[PDB]
Amino acid sequence: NSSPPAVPQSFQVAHLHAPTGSGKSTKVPAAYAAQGYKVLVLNPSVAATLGFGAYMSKAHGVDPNIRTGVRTITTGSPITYSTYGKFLADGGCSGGAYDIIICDECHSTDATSILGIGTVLDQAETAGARLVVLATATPPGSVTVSHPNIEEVALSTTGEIPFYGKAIPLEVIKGGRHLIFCHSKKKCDELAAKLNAVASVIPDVVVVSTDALMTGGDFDSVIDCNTCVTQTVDFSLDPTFTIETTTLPQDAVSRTQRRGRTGRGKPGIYRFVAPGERPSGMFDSSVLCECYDAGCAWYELMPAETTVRLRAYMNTPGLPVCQDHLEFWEGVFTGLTHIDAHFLSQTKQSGENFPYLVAYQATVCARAQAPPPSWDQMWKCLIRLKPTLHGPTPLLYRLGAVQNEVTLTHPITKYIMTCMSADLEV
Amino acid sequence: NSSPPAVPQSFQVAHLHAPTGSGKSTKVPAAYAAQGYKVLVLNPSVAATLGFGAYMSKASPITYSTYGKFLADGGCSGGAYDIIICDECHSTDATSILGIGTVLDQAETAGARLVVLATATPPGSVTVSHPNIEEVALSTTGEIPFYGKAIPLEVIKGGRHLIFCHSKKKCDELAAKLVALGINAVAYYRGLDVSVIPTNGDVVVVSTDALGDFDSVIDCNTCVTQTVDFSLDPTFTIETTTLPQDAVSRTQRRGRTGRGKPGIYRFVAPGERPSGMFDSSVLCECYDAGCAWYELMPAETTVRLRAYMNTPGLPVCQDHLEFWEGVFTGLTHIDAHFLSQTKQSGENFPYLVAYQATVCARAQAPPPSWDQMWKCLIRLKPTLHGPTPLLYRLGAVQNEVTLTHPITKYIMTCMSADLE
Ligand SMILES: O=C(O)Cc1cn(Cc2cccc(Cl)c2)c2ccccc12
Ligand SMILES: [Ca+2]
Ligand SMILES: [Ca+2]
Repeated sequence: NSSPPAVPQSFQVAHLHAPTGSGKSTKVPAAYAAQGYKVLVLNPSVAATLGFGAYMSKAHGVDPNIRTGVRTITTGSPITYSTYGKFLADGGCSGGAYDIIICDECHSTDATSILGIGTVLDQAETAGARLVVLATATPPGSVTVSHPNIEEVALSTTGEIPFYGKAIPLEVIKGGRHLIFCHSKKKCDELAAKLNAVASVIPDVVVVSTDALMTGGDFDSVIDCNTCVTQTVDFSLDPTFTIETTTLPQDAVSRTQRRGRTGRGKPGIYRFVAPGERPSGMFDSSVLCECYDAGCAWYELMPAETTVRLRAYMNTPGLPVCQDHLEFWEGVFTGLTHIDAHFLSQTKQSGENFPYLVAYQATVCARAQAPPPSWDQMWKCLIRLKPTLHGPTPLLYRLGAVQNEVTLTHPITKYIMTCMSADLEV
Repeated sequence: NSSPPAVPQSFQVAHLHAPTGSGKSTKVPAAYAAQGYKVLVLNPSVAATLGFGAYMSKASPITYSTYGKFLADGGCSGGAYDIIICDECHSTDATSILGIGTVLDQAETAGARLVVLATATPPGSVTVSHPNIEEVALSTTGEIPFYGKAIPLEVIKGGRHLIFCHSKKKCDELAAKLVALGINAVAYYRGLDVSVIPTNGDVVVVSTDALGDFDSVIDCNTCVTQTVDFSLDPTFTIETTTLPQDAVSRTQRRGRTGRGKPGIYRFVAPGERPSGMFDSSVLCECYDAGCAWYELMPAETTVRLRAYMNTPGLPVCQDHLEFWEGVFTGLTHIDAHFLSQTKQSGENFPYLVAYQATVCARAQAPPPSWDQMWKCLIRLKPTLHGPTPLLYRLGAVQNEVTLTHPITKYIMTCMSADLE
C-alpha cells in the first residue's frame, strides 16, 4: 500500500510504504485534515516532532498541536504532532480525540516506538479511531536501493589509511566536503590525532562522525565502516542475564541513511568497507526489557498491561519481529516490588538506560547495606558509602561491568532464575 | 536481476533472482549450453527438489554437482568450464559458503567467463502468499497450548496434519499430550525413520525441520540456530539460540501443505526474520572444515572467504576472518588419530573437538564433559587427573577447568587484538 489509504467506514489498520520525501509526516496528515478528520502523527524523535510543527507553520500557515516530553503546544488544530513517548505519557489513546493515527517511522525499534505503536494498535479502535496507518520508507525486509545521484565505490585495501581492514586514498578526501562514519567514539576519532577533521560545529572539510550526527551539513562523499554498535541481552546465567553491546553489520536503514548524507540534490560518491548489509526488520529482546522498564518507571503500567500492548504489536503483521520474551520480561518485572521511590526518581532524572532496573538493584543494595556492582556513574544514587560498603553485592542482573565481589542467593536473584526456567524455551 | 545474464566478454560475476516458486537451476543452464558453452551448476545437493525423482546429475555440456563435492575435488579444475552457476546461493551452511567463496576466488583464473549467483531468495526476501494455502492465525482459544497460543482439537482430529516444533523435547511433549486426547500423534526428528504412518489415514505428525502430504501445517515459527558467544570464560562458546524463523524456513514449512489440494497454514506469529545473515560460527566451521577435510591452510581459507564477503548480494556476516584464521593458525600439533575419530563421528567441529582432546592427552587430563562428542578419549583413567585445560566451550562443562594452558592464552589474545 504505497499511496495514502482512504478513510474506511469501519476500523482498519493500513500500511503505508513510501519514500521520505513523500511527506508521510506532512502531506498525508494535511490531506486527511483537509477532509475533516482530526489526525495524530507519531514520531520517535523529539526533534522530528518539533520540526514537523515548524515546517507546517512556516510552509503552510498550519499551527499544529505539538506534544513532546520537554514541551507542549495546544492550538486546537485538527493535526497533532507527538512523540511516541509523549503519547505514552498522555495515557495512550485518550477518548474520541483522533479519527486517524499515523505511526510514522513504524520501522523504528527503539522502546518508545514499539510500546507506543503497540499501544495504538491495542487501543485505537476502542478509543474511536477509524484508521491506523503504519508508515515507513523501509518496511521489514527492505534492502538499500541504488541512488541516482550517488555513485558507490568499494574501498580497496590500497590506500594510506587504516580503515576497518581496508583503506582510503587521501586523494579521495582532499579536499572537499567529506563524511566518515565509525562505530565507536574511540575509533570515531582515534581515526585519530590522525591529521581538517574532528568528531557542533563546522560551516573544505572531513567529518568523522558516529551515528549521533542526526540526518538533515554539505557533503560531496560519504565513507562508511558499515558496522554499528547495538544493545543486546545475554542470558549469561551468571546469575541471570546481562545487558551488553555488540558490533554487528549495519542494516539497510543504517546504510541508506548514512549514504544519504551525500548526493543531496548535487551528485555525490559513496565509499564502503563492505558491500553488504543485514536487511531491516529485527530487534533484540533487550528492547522488550526496556519497554517493561519504561512502563514501570515512566508510565505507571503494571507489567501485565505492558504485555497487552506489546502483544498487539507482535500480533500485527508487517512490523519488525523479535524473540517472543513477553512472558519472561513480564515475570521479571512483576517480581521487582517495593522499589525505593527516591532512587527511581534519580535514575529517571539521570537518564540511565534502564532506570527501573538501575534503581531496583540500588534498592536491594541499600536494604542489604551492600554496595553497588561497581562505582560507575550509574549508581550515583547510592552516595551513602560507608554504611553500605560492607561485603558482597547481591547481584540481580548485570547492567555493566561488575567490579565488586558478589553473592548470588538473594530471593529476587533466585526469582529471576526461576522465571528463566519458566519462560525461556529449549 | 529477474532474467539470465548475457555471457560477457571479460570475466564477470552476475546475480539471478529465479522466480519465487522456482526449482533447482534447470532452464538457465540449458540456455547457456545451447549457446555452445560448458556449464557447471552447483547446489547444496543434486537430489530432486521434490525429494522424488532422478538426481540432477543423471545423464554433455551441463555438469551438475554440489558445493561439498566441488570443495572435495579441490575447486575449479584447470579450464573445464565457461560458466559456473552457484545455485541456491542464499544457503548459509559452511559448505555452501566455503564453496561459493572458492568459485569466486578461482573462476576467473580457471578460465570461466561468467559466475552466476542464483537464488529464488535473495537477501531481504519475505514469504509471499501462496494461492493454494489459506493462512489462519492461532488464537489463545483451544485445548492444546502451543507456544503461547492454543490449538483447538477440532482442527486436527481427523485428517492429516504436520506440526513444527523447534526442538525434539517439544515434539515428544506435544505428541504425548495429543495421544492422551485421542489423537493419533507421531513424533519425528533426527534419529528416527518412518514411524510416520505413510499409510494414509488420520495422523498428526509433530516434528522438527528434520522432516507424504498434509491437509494443514501448524508452525511454532521459531527455529534453533548455532551461534558463537565471545563470552570470555576463557574464550568463546559455540551454542544455540532460538530465533524467529526466516523467510526460507516459513516458506519451506508452510510448503508441506497445499501440494495439489488446498491447504491450511496455522501460525503462532505473523512475522519472520528477513533472510540474508549468518553467524560468525559458520566462519569458524569453514576454517575447521578447511583444516579437517580440504587440506587448506587457514590463510587459504581466508582468501576464499574474503572473496565471498567482497561480493555483493550474498548473505552477510561479521568480518572475523583475521580472528578465526588467527586461532586455527595457533592450533598446532593436533593428534592425527583423534582428528580421524572426530571426523568419522560427524561432530560439527571435528578440528576443534580433536584439538581440545589433543591438549588433554598431552597434559594427560580429562575432557570438559563425557557427552559422546569427547569419545576419542576413553583412555578415561590413565588420567582422571582433575582440571581440564579449557580452550573454548563446545558444549557444557562438567569437569573443573584451568584457564592456564598457553593455547587458551593465545586465543584470548587473538580475541582482544582481532575483535573490535
Ligand atoms: O521526550 C519525549 O518527548 C519522549 C519520551 C521519552 N520518555 C521516556 C522513555 C525512555 C525510554 C523508553 C521509553 Cl518507552 C520511554 C518519555 C516519558 C514521558 C514523556 C515523554 C517521553
Ligand atoms: Ca553468553
Ligand atoms: Ca555475550
